[PDB]
Amino acid sequence: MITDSLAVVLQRRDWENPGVTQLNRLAAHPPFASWRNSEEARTDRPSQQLRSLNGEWRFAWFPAPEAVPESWLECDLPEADTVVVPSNWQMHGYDAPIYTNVTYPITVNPPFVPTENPTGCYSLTFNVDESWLQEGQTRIIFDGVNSAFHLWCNGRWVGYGQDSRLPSEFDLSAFLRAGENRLAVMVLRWSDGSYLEDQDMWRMSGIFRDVSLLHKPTTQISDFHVATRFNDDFSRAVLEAEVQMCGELRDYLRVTVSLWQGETQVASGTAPFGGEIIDERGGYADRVTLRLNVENPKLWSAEIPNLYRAVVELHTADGTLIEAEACDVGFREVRIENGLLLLNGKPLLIRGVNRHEHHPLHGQVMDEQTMVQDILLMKQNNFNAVRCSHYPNHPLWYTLCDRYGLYVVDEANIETHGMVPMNRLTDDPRWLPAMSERVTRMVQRDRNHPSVIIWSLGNESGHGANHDALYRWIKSVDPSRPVQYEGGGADTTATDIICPMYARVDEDQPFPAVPKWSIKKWLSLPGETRPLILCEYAHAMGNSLGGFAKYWQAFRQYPRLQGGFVWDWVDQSLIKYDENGNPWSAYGGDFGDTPNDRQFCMNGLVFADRTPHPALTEAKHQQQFFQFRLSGQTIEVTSEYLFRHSDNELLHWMVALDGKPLASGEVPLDVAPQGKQLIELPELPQPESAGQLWLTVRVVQPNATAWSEAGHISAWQQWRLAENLSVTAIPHLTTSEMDFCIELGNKRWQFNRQSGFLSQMWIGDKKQLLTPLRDQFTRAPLDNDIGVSEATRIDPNAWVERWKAAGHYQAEAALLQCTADTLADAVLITTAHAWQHQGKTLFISRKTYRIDGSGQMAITVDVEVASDTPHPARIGLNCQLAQVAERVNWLGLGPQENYPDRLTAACFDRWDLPLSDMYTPYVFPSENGLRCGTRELNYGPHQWRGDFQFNISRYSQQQLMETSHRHLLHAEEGTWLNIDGFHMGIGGDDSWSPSVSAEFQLSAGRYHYQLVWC
Amino acid sequence: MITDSLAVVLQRRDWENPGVTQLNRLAAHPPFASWRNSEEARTDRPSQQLRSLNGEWRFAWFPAPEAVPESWLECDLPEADTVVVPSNWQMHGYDAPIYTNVTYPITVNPPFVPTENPTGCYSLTFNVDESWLQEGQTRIIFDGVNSAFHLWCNGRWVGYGQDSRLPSEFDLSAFLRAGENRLAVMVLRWSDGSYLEDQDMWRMSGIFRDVSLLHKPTTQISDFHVATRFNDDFSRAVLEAEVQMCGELRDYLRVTVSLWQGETQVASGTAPFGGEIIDERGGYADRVTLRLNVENPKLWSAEIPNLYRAVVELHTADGTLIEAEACDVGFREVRIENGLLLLNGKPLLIRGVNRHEHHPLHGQVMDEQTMVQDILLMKQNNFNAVRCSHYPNHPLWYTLCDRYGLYVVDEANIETHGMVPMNRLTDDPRWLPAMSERVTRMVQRDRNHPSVIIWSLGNESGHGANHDALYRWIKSVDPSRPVQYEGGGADTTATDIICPMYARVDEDQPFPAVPKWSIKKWLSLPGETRPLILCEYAHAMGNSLGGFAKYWQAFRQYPRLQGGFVWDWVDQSLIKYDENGNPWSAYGGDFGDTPNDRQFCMNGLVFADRTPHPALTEAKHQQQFFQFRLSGQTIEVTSEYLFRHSDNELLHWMVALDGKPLASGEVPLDVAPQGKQLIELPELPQPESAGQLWLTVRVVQPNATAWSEAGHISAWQQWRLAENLSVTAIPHLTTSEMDFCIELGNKRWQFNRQSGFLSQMWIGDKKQLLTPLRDQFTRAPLDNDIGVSEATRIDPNAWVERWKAAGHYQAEAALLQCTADTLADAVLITTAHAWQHQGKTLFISRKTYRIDGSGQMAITVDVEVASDTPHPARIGLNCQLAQVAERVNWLGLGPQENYPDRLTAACFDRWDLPLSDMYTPYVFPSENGLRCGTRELNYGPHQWRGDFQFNISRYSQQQLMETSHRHLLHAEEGTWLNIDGFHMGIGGDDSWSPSVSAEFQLSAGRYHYQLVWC
Ligand SMILES: [Mg+2]
Ligand SMILES: [Mg+2]
Ligand SMILES: [Mg+2]
Ligand SMILES: [Mg+2]
Ligand code: NA
Ligand code: NA
Repeated sequence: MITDSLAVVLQRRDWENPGVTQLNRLAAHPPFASWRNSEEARTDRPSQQLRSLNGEWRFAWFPAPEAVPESWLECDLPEADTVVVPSNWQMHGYDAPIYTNVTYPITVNPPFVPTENPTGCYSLTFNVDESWLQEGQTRIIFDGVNSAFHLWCNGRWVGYGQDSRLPSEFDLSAFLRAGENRLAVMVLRWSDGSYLEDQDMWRMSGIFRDVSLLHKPTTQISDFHVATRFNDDFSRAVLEAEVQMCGELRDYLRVTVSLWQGETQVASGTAPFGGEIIDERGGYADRVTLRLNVENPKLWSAEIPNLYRAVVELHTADGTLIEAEACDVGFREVRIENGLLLLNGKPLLIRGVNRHEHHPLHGQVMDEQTMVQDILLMKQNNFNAVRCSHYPNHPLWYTLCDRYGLYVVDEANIETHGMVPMNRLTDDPRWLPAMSERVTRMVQRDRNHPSVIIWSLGNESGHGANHDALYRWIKSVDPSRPVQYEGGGADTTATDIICPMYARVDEDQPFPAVPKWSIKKWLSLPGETRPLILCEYAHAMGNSLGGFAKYWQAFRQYPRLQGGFVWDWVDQSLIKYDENGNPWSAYGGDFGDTPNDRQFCMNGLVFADRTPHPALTEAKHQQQFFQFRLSGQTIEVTSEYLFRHSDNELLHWMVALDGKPLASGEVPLDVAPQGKQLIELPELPQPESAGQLWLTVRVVQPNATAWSEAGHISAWQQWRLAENLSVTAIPHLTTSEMDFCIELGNKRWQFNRQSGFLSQMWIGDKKQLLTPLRDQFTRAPLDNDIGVSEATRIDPNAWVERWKAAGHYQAEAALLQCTADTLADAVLITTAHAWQHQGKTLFISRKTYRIDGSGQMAITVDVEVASDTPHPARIGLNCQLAQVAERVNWLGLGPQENYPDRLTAACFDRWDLPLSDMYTPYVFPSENGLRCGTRELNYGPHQWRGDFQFNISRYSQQQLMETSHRHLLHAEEGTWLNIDGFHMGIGGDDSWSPSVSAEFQLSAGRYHYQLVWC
Repeated sequence: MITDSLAVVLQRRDWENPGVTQLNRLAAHPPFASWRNSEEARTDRPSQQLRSLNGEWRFAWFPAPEAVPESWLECDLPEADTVVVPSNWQMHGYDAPIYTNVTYPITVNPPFVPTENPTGCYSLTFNVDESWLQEGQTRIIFDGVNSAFHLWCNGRWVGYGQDSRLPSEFDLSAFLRAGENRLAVMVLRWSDGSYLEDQDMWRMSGIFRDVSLLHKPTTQISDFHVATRFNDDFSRAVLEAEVQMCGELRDYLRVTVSLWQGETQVASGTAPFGGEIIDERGGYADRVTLRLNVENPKLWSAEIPNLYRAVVELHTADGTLIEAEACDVGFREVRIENGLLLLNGKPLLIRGVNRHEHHPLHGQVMDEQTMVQDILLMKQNNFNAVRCSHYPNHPLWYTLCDRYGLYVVDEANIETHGMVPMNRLTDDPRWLPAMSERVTRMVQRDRNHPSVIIWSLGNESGHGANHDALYRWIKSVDPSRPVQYEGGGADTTATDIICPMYARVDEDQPFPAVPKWSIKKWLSLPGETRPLILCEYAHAMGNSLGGFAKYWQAFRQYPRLQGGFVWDWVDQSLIKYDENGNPWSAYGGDFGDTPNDRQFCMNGLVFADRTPHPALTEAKHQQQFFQFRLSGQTIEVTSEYLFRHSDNELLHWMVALDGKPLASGEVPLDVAPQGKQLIELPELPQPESAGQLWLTVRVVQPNATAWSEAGHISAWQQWRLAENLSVTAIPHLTTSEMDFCIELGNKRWQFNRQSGFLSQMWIGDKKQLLTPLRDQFTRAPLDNDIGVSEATRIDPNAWVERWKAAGHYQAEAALLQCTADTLADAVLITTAHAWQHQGKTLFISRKTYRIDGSGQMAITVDVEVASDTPHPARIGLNCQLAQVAERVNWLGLGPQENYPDRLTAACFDRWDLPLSDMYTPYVFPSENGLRCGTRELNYGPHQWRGDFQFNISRYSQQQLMETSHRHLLHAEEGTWLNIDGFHMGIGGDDSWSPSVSAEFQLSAGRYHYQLVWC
């Protein structure tokens, strides 16, 4: 009783000792259920011997582990509340979540953690049936506790446990009691294991994964591994099943492994225990290996997730079953051959994304509904791979990826980004035991899953000798999967794959000790033979993914460039509530948390509620499995599928002139994997009306799959066909000292002769303008334009910082000229302005306005940009229209928001969306909603014609600049229109340095665009 | 006080937990002294800041850790005794030492150890001066504690500590007190670390290495590494010195590294702290690297141990010294290039031996006198390398090897030989932390020593993924040394060198999973490129080392065969005392210890008191650095030295006829390393007297070295020169029914006509025989003949077992014929015997005795051996002479004991030694003292002539067989003579299977020898 007390238990402080990562934990193993019936094991029916302890527990919060009363070990505290397990207590409000990227949330003084260490005290009272107590072993499983904990059962201390993302299991046979039992779990927010958990995410704590009780027989299956070997043509396979036992060996004991394809058994093997000779002392008496021969196995892949059911049965020689274990088995082979990663003999092209385990309401607790949602959304957008971002995932995730077909990179829970230098602990042999635990237990838990094709040693922990040791350990224990690791320059001896973070396609980034080469240059470096897959690329923070097409062009052109994982899937935003009780998305620093990294937690392709960003469609288009070439009248369709024939594919093609359909067709796609199919279009229309003929093809899946509905579009492409160039009652000008007035029927135009801008336009007696039409050279800065710069530190190389230093946001227009001339059939208004900042002219705009007798006002704009000023974000016009209309109609690229470096997915057509659809609700507001390549734009009574880019919304660029949260934005009086002749790219290679390519930068000195308003 | 008590401290049972190998231990580092004066640091003068705690401590022994009273933490027990530290308490008699080879001394149930765990309680009361307490850090160092311990200082628990062969250091600053202080050390014999310490040696426990107090400044040198890079010709070298600091960094802090050659400084470097960029977070602020350029460095080797003194000084910018550290630096390079291990660019030939840390009186406590004795004896016998057998050694050993010139293989303390299978724990990731500690701390402690050229991962622990991980870790941390490991077949991915245990030269041993190829066949295996050095070969148990010349012939013939380490240096025998108080050598089971492996602990080339075995001279001759070829009149001398010229070498040559010197000479040896020198002998004598001319050369060192005296013979060789064949009063026979009597003057011969043997010989009236002269076909079995077989289990393939099964020791002679004929000038006695066992004739011996008128009795022996009986151990005669003489004089190979497969070191000559010198006192008695190639033997009045092998002593073969200890042997009435025509080899490849080569086996069916007695 004295040694079970908190005074004795907490005196050693195992959470400040990296030599102690666990006390009384059982060995790691593949997931178990201890079925007592082979048919239930085979059918994956719920097991009576696995009992979930999830539900309502009792919880008390304490500032430090020394504030917890000794009475809590005996009975529940009066001040304790009832909470739901699994959960995070920051999501219940007991303290604040912390978002930090690189800097540790605590003082960096390893292995010591703050004395004020927030402590959660969990209690559960539960009942155990006496049959569990009479015979067998009863263990508790904690699937995840953040970050360290101590365990009591009926007042007796059981074990400690540290690692937060792997299951923790303790034997409870000697502690449980017939009838009512109590569990006491003391959870510490900080431990020595927090130094290895510096991943860029919200810092939360508690029992955030499922807690369960498992009953096993005394003689039990303790471990089993499945391996699949193949011949050269994959027509024959061998399933090797190694089974280990615990308890007393008996001669009558047998293990049978049966393989099942649906309800049909395909192979079976029975043997007594006792393996082959290992060394001079013999072999494993408590192990057995079964070799099941499979002829014409069905191969697992992301395209066809062919799964077998393997049932391992421990039974007596007479036949009585003791315990059954089951796992899903995929027949696939992963290997790197001649510098290429092959799956089933074919080179892989990774269409991957990094995924964190995040929920906007439950924090870091994962449920099956959200996992299935994520997987379906990924596969509907042509992703075939997922990287478990910097920790092992919820166990159900790997099973779901097996069943649905996603390749998985499983990562050890090891990140030390905030260490100086980054390898300070990973080059220290005193932390080798902790890292080795974090790697070995992950491999032991997840080595049977077919979706797992690559092991990862962790993320951003430098390069140390511990990494080399653990890489070699993984290669020895599991040779069937390659190992990757990015720290230390992404090409060290601890990686089988060059996996740079945000390396660019064509630009080298020569950092002093860890250079970031361009991916094409990296491949050809002297002595380099390995394949390159970017572990992180195309940073998706806010309005991002510019230059994605460049990455995918390089991916398809260079063999050893085998793809990458986009960073990342979902924004790690949380839900807060305002004074009115309404929910809003929150990022770093919105909870009062100690030094934070603000909005850098939201880098996802979908919002926290899994609503897609506009960049998701760009990723889908660039990652599509069908490539199209147009030669004259023939469409060539190339299949990028490696294994499957296009047996649920149908190509639809349309020809339109200006969004007016002229021809349409449909052919069934019959193309072999990596094959070609030539498609002859019928005699195509030859219209005589002016316009540009457009050919659009689409791949539509007529039927439903497990992850998609009927009619799912999986690929598309558009081309320009033959163009036909266009070959085809006087406005009255009134002059006053203050204005230029032009009248034509019910239409009036006002030009202020002091500002040199069109102040007002009348239709009848109704004003059309709330703000004058003026040149705009700036945008509300994007996250890529800001890039790590802040008001306190400031990065002078960021685009927003250079624009502010040059005075683009503070530039003042000076009227250089303003003259009106009445032509024979039109009124000509010629204006000139100079935008100057502190005696330096940045831009000159010379404009012409021509109002003809047909009511059309053609505007010609010529803009000069000083070569020594930083390149402007846009050359266009902006105004606030007085009218709010429900629908926005335009002819151009759409229907989603698209930008000059992110418009490949956009198709030219006629689009009609509501005004709300024209605004992208980025949680951090910025410039958004732009539509490029637009020839015609209609909003209410106004039509704009030409070749321009535009965005339309109820928010101004100034409001988007000055507002930090999207729930603090208010619709303004009218509609803000931003029509642009030229727009700068958005970047996306990274979000801490400028990443817009030079060809997407407005670097020409002179620009010209025309525009018609009618 | 409650948490410091034994009830709370011992409740966790950290000695049954392999997850806990230490509590509150400081980091491992190179040896420190914390000099406060640079000159004292340079001159290696004793440091005032390092205080030895060796002396008289207080000791109490307990059956289990739970028997220790709580009062012991406060004051010394009345029952406690005063003992000397360092020591082993088994050597003080508190419990018995255990000798076991493979089987664990405890029940194999990891990680659990017996409840009855013997416990030693050590106490020291000491004083600390207040200057130590005012400022700085005070730490205690335990150089070695077996096997685990807990530490208290003034009643407060400090730390646990497990690993037994590496230093354990604990900070005592917060525990010490001004004035008197008490230390309490509770030492446990068994822990979870005992499973990794299953080395074949005596099992002892206690504080067997030195205990010391170190005072360091608060700002201190925490770690430093020295590295030497070279150019292609080794004319230029760079000394890289990396220094780490602990405490608060200050800008005025400096580190200076100066290199000293004697009293002359050769290089120096000063720098502030702050290393180069390591990664994206920068570099080590608390580290600095100095690069000292050395032109024409003097290179360290075993032949010339050229040493530099490096002084590392932490000091302020103004100049004030804070702390100085010093280490001896050798400039050498070790690398494997094209399958050869090179030192300083030259291929190495390892003349190595395995050495255990053993003392016959102090157990496993090492002192400088015995270390120096061992090193001098090794270098005097042409050893140039030593393998630290299965654990890191006493720190002074590496320094002594640096100063004297021995190559060192440093081995981690990891052996699991008794596990089934052997890799049960080394393939378990739950033991990876313990093994990683045992490897990393050894490397960290010993990485600066120039004598250490090869790292070893341990011994006989199978092959697991932990070995691969730790091999990769060593390769990453210290690339300057290759790593070897023998477990798992000696050629796995965890070794840079193929290092088989007892692989043979020409015979393969194909074991099921771990085949032991012949070393020549191993090199050529498909895909094999690595060098081969036998980590253990030529087992030296008892009368052993037969076939050593075969190993060394292969070593010099095959390039990639680069030598090996003999097993082993010294017998691990202990000293017990009889009833009369006299000391005797004891082996396993002589202390009553639980199942033991008897005399298998004594496999040394020298006795426990470091007295050489006869096999040491054979090793010396086979390992000599000068090879000799004789062509006509010219001696060709080849130097096997790689670096040194023969500048202390002088060749002496002698020509003798029958031990009578005819010519002698002397030439100064002037031969370059790996060079040749032709030596023209003067016109050699051409004697006309019959006999065989013999040329003997010797290499004598005229001067003294650090390890040898003046006149040291280092190499020798003998050849046969021209031979001149020999070209050049009646005994009365009396016949009776019982005897044949021959008389010639005062000489009489008696032949029993019932046994058919010469019963008695008279000179005057004095009997010359105590036992009749009879054929002998057996020997007292050697350790190689016994080979693991015992009366309980019995190995049927052992030579002694086959001889006993065939009945060689129980064979009975049957008289086939006995007839005497008187020739014209002589008496002819013809006898025939058949030795039969259960109706099966094994040997037939037909003899002729011819006594001429000159008193000579020539004996002709013809022996037939049945082809289906096992080959006999010898074909000779044995008798017990009635006379004991002081001197044994013979002309033949000598003067040491030599056998047909161990006679290359023996030289033909005339030898005169006392009768005691003719007996080898092997601790386990056996056949010994044999001298081969003997043409003349004189013992008192008797002369024996012919070509024979003989051994002469006061012990009979039956007595040697029936006696198990050499102190239980008693001299018999007369002298036992064993003259043999033919003798079987002794073997030595291993001592658990038959190892005598077929050409050394008496496999011919018929044998003949002649003999003259006069
Ligand atoms: Mg810990
Ligand atoms: Mg990071
Ligand atoms: Mg332990
Ligand atoms: Mg052994
Ligand atoms: Na590629
Ligand atoms: Na050689």
